[PDB]
Amino acid sequence: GCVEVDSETEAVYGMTFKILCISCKRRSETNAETFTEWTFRQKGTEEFVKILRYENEVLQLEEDERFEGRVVWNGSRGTKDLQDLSIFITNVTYNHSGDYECHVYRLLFFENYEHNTSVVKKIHIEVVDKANRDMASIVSEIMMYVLIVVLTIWLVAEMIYCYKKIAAATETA
Amino acid sequence: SMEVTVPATLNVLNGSDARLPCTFNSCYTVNHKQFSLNWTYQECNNCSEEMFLQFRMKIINLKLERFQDRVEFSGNPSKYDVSVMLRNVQPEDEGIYNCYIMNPPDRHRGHGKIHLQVLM
Amino acid sequence: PLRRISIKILVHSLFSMLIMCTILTNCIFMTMNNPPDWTKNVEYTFTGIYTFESLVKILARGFCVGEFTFLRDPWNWLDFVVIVFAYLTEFVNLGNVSALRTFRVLRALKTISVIPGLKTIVGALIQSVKKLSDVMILTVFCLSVFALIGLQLFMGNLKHKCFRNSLENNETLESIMNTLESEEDFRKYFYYLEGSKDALLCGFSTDSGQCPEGYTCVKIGRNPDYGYTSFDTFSWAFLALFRLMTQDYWENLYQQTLRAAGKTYMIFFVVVIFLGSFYLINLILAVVAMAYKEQNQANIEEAKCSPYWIKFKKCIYFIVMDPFVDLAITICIVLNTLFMAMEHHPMTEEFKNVLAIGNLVFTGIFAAEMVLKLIAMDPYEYFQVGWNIFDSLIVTLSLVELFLLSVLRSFRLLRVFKLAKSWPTLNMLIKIIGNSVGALGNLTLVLAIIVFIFAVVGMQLFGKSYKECVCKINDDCTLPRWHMNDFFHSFLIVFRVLCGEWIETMWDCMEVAGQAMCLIVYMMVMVIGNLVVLNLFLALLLSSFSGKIWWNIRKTCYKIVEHSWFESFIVLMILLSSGALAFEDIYIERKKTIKIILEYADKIFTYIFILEMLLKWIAYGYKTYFTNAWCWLDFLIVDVSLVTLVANTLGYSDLGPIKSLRTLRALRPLRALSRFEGMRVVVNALIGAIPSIMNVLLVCLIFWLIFSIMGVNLFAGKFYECINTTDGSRFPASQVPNRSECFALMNVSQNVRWKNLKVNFDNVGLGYLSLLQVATFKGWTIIMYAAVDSVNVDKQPKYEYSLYMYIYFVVFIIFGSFFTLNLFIGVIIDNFNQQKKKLGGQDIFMTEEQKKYYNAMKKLGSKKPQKPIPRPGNKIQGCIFDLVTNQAFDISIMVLICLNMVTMMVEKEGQSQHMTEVLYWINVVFIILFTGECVLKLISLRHYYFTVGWNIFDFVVVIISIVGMFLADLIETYFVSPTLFRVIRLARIGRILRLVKGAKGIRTLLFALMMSLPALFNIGLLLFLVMFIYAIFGMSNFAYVKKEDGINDMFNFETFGNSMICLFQITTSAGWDGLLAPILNSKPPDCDPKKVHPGSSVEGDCGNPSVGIFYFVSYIIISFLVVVNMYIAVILENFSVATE
Ligand SMILES: *[C@@H]1O[C@H](CO)[C@@H](O[C@@H]2O[C@H](CO)[C@@H](O)[C@H](O)[C@H]2NC(C)=O)[C@H](O)[C@H]1NC(C)=O
Ligand SMILES: *[C@@H]1O[C@H](CO)[C@@H](O[C@@H]2O[C@H](CO)[C@@H](O)[C@H](O)[C@H]2NC(C)=O)[C@H](O)[C@H]1NC(C)=O
Ligand SMILES: NC(=O)OC[C@@H]1N=C(N)N2CCC(O)(O)[C@@]23N=C(N)N[C@@H]13
Ligand SMILES: *[C@@H]1O[C@H](CO)[C@@H](O)[C@H](O)[C@H]1NC(C)=O
Ligand SMILES: *[C@@H]1O[C@H](CO)[C@@H](O)[C@H](O)[C@H]1NC(C)=O
Ligand SMILES: *[C@@H]1O[C@H](CO)[C@@H](O)[C@H](O)[C@H]1NC(C)=O
Ligand SMILES: *[C@@H]1O[C@H](CO)[C@@H](O)[C@H](O)[C@H]1NC(C)=O
Ligand SMILES: *[C@@H]1O[C@H](CO)[C@@H](O)[C@H](O)[C@H]1NC(C)=O
Ligand SMILES: *[C@@H]1O[C@H](CO)[C@@H](O)[C@H](O)[C@H]1NC(C)=O
Ligand SMILES: *[C@@H]1O[C@H](CO)[C@@H](O)[C@H](O)[C@H]1NC(C)=O
Repeated sequence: GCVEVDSETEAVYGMTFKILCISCKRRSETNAETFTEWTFRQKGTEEFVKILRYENEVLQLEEDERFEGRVVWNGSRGTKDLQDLSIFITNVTYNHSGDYECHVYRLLFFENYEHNTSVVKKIHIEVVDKANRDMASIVSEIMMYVLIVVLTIWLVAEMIYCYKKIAAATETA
Repeated sequence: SMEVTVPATLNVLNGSDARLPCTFNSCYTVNHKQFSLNWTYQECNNCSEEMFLQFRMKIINLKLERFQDRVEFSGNPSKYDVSVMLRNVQPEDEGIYNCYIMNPPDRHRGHGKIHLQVLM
Repeated sequence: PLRRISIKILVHSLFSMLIMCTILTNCIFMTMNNPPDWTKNVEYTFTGIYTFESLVKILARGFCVGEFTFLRDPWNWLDFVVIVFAYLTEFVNLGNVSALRTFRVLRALKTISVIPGLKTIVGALIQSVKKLSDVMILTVFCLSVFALIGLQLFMGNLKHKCFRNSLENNETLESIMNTLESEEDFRKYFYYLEGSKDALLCGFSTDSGQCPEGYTCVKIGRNPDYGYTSFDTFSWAFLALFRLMTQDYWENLYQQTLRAAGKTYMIFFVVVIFLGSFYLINLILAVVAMAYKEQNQANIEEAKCSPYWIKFKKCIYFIVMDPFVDLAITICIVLNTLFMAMEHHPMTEEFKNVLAIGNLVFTGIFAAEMVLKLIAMDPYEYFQVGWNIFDSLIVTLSLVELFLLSVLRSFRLLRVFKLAKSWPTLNMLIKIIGNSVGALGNLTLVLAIIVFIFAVVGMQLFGKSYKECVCKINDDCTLPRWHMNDFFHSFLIVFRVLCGEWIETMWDCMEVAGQAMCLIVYMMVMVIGNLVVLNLFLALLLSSFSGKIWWNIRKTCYKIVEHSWFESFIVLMILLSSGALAFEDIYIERKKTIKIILEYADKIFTYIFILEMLLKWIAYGYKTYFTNAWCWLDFLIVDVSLVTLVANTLGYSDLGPIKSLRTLRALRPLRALSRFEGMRVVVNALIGAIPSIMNVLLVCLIFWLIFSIMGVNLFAGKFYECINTTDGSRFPASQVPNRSECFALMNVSQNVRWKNLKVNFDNVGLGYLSLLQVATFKGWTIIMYAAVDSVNVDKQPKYEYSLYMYIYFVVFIIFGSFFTLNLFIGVIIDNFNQQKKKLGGQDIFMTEEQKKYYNAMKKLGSKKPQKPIPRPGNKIQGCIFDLVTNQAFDISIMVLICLNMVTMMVEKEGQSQHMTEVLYWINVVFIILFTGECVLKLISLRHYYFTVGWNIFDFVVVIISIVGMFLADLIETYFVSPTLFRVIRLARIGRILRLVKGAKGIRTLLFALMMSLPALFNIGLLLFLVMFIYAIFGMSNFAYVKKEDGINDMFNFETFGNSMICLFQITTSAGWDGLLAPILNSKPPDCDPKKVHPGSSVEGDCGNPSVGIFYFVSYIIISFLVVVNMYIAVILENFSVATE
């Protein structure tokens, strides 16, 4: 079922990027209605200007130029109880860099209890010119090779020592 | 079926107090809103019934003119008890006394019938 | 003179028969349940016959001598009781007629006296019970210790409920509780999981949980199950544990506590089920079986025109043609059954007719041979043979079908047995059935008599209550499916209890009939009823049973493979390789870093294994390498991994296979089997028995097929019903009687669905699955309700229309499960016996090293006397030694421990402070006295004290006990964390364990358990590996299935920890039916094929019906095979210890 996964923090310039904000209800069985707000403050500047609001099925987008155009909803569709809210940007630009805060509003319907809750997920992304390979990927690949080389060296090493001994035994008798 | 225990005939001296004792028994635990008890009197076998006391949330004594203020409730229903007391019995009190008990959730309605006879 | 006449009357052929005939008739009358008024006179006559029968015996035997002859026999005491009782009732009697009347059932017991040889069987049964005295003591003690551990660890836990956070009008949790008492009222306030009887159980820890947001967890109110399921009091805890031991609906207790308690406590259940249930039950079987052999064997040892007909008639006899004509017919019979196997709910009109045409030909051929058969040997000669008469009845039935209960028609399939004569194993099954009504007929008859008495007794005692109460038990105000109101129904409940299904029904009886009465009756049926069933099973089973530089290189590689570091290094890789498997699952997306290393890590593993395999080829060569079973397994695994790696590097991946192939990885732990010596030994034993198992399976399959075919004709296509989708409640049938009517409702109504069961009798293959559930008793009841309810193929089912179809299930259970299981168990244990004989009479469940150790444990059995010790010279030292040495002093300590044990029992939930303080203080005195005893033994004994093993255990217990009290105290001062504290107190239970030292009988049994630990460990290791492979297959395959029944948050296949919890639960095959059900549904509207699943790539939550069925079924069978193995190990050791 639903799992919470943190969004990627580096977006290549001039390429599409997807921001992931996923919020999971404590109990899957319960049914509630959700809506979301994403506010972004550009790097080097204080505060957040709400950029988009998604309620019902239609997505409302603020008129600011930084994000004018370039945004599409990648969230749960037709559910009306979103669970997963994600924003996808086409044609990523430097202007799209900084801190992103996404707040979720959920109406939970219980037997005689109606509960309104707020959870805040904030995503911070920095634009870079060229995709940078993750350090974990690089360390592991280099690390894996060393093991492959060391083991083989060890295996070959025994044979030179073991084999010579075996050859020696035949001659003695 | 509600279990009802009453004396079929109750003989009481004129001027004494007559406790009309009936036992109602059914499964479950009695509920105040749920438990309802009704008592009616008849001068004779074929005679019209006159309700004189009810339990609906609490005891309601209808204060029928024929009894003056001589009727009292005399039972703790939670105990399956719904007895009534007729103080200072008079000859005109002779007749048939009916106890009807309907107890939710029990669908069945209990009925006890006492023939009260007044001595001399 | 009169005495002679009476005496003459007393011993007569007819009189015994006359007394007996009336009694059987009397039994039919008890079954009335509201007999007419006219029947009362008949009641008087029965009273008359007994007095007359009773009077003569007393008149002749007594000689007016005090009835010395008459009352000397024990059975006669029973008759006197019955006569007075019938008579006493007319006389002034006690208030409860039903309680008093129940005695009349005693007359049924008289039947035991009248039938010849029955008296002997009952006596035989009582003798067996005597042997069970030691096991009973241990069982009570064992249940008692667990009850104490359970109570301390889980008391008050079942209470948790989710209480909502915001309350209007300044209400308080305390204020709310007293004022309201209604399910509707309660629901508004606490969570309640969509129609469950009670509130959802919540938990404090991260592992357990969880309550929806806006609801908080607090503990208040009654425990679930009417308050019956709770760990609050010792008595209640004892009932909960007893249920676990007999494994009745044990899965729910397990699921419920884990949820409130948290998953970490799953450990408690593993130890209890593994030691408490599998082991304790086995001990009972061994003792009953062992006891039966001595008595059975001991008793056995003491004994030791006209002329034309003849011409034509002679020709017919030549026509018997045993070499070919007789043989030819059997091929025909096998073919016929196969023909019958083809049926389905939906059958085309042309196909339906073809089946009819085909049947007639077969019916005709069987009759012609019979008519033809008659001419050749003559009628008298013809009916001489039993099979012939058997064949004749079937043929006659078919002829009648054409013109003159069509079900009987379905009956010709039995004919299939005829093959029994040719088959060695089938002959055995035929033999087993015969023994029950043959030599063992008297014993089997007793079972029938006992079931009858209980059904009637239950009916008399609780029949009235169920009707009046109904509501306490049912929301609707109508009788539940299982009730004690009628004899057939009362009988069904008793039969259910024979299978271990007692708890579900008992809660119902208790609500209506009260705790004291319901508990006593059910407990007796279970203990007494089961003992008879156990005796029949065991009795039946036992009786039935009896340059050339290349050469140097080749030599060297051989050196490398043989070397220990390499063998050792390879094993480490296997464990490590297997472990990486556990990490993958739904949560892998999170923790992206671990995912990257694991992906890379596998490549190094693939290279190492491929490298290792090459060394194997050079060292062994191809011929040696491929003639080994293990290597093929090993060679095959590397290949699957190798193909994925080559395909993966290349790209061109994810196109089904190879992608399906990736799922095959779960097989990686499989190479581990060869490496471990312990695991391999167990596997060798199973391979030895597969051929033997195969033979029994064939008989089971053929036998089950007849039941399955029979079932298909009766219920095929009749399980459909129109149900309200919101609550899944079938419509009344007053409206929407047929399928056609149901559809009209849908057109004008949104949520009404016409739907099938999912496990049913639509086709022969499905019938096999339905039968499997009934055989195991899991998921069986849903099916039975469907069968009885059913009316016709396209018609809505009426409630309990068939009612007598229950009989079909009862017959299958007796034949399908009781007999085959008898056969399955008999062959497997025997095969194991042959294996033991072959390998020099040595246990086949232990590695060679284990064998040396097993012998050392055997040495502990010896009683050679240890040195007495010398009193120290000092008198002061000596008197203490003198006092300590005395046996009387030791008995006092034993009494003291028992006193200590009773103190623990008094503890209960919400006891109060004054109560709590006294218990704490009494406990301190106990610690001081016990510590005091230890010091005293030490002063006198000195170095000698340390010599005894028991003294050391006693000394260790004291150290643990003082520390436990102090640490709890330090913890209280330090504070923070209640949970560490409860576990700390568990130390006191240590003193109770010392009781074992005192009882000689219990110790022998305990010693036996210790002896089998080495064998049990190997099986446990093998079992764990199989469970592990399955968990991995499950994680990939079943995560994402829609959550329905048995699958919910927790107890789901989403992660490895979760998968393990489920697999352990199903090992006992409990709830296996529930888990399988979500997997079965495929396609709308059962499920959505493409579902978003936020945070993951995968789409849809549809179980694979084919893959799911193979997986659950295979697991059930495999676990069962290993468990059969566990019983064999316990029995072998038990015979040896008892034998010594
Ligand atoms: C199927 O069952 C549902 C669930 O009870 C029924 O829905 C109820 O209908 C009545 C009257 O239409 C409403 O007052 C209740 O509120 C409904 N329950 C809820 C909670 O929705 C429904 O009537 C049934 N379907 C049909 C066609 O009868
Ligand atoms: C299936 O059930 C329906 C419903 O009763 C039967 O069709 C008719 O039902 C209507 C009510 O709408 C009655 O007026 C008719 O009398 C019913 N049929 C007849 C001939 O009386 C129908 O017969 C049932 N059987 C089917 C359709 O196979
Ligand atoms: N309904 C059914 O199959 O009846 C048998 C019994 N009763 C239940 N309510 N169960 C819950 C699930 C289950 O497996 O069906 C079962 N769990 C066990 N141990 N036996 C089953
Ligand atoms: C990028 O930012 C600059 C200044 O912050 C602004 O003038 C420009 O319009 C932005 N780009 C777009 C496409 O709006
Ligand atoms: C996210 O938006 C892109 C824009 O085209 C769309 O193609 C993609 O399918 C969306 N995500 C999903 C639900 O696959
Ligand atoms: C990105 O924006 C530029 C304008 O600066 C536009 O020409 C280009 O088409 C955009 N990229 C894509 C993939 O459309
Ligand atoms: C709760 O619901 C109300 C609707 O009455 C809405 O105005 C409010 O914003 C919600 N609360 C939150 C925290 O969004
Ligand atoms: C009140 O008494 C009458 C007798 O006339 C009876 O019919 C009725 O059921 C009683 N009311 C209730 C609520 O039981
Ligand atoms: C608590 O209950 C009292 C009733 O005595 C009420 O007057 C008061 O308003 C309640 N408190 C709150 C915070 O509502
Ligand atoms: C609903 O019944 C109406 C009759 O008014 C019919 O026209 C319609 O086709 C039916 N619905 C379906 C899905 O067949």
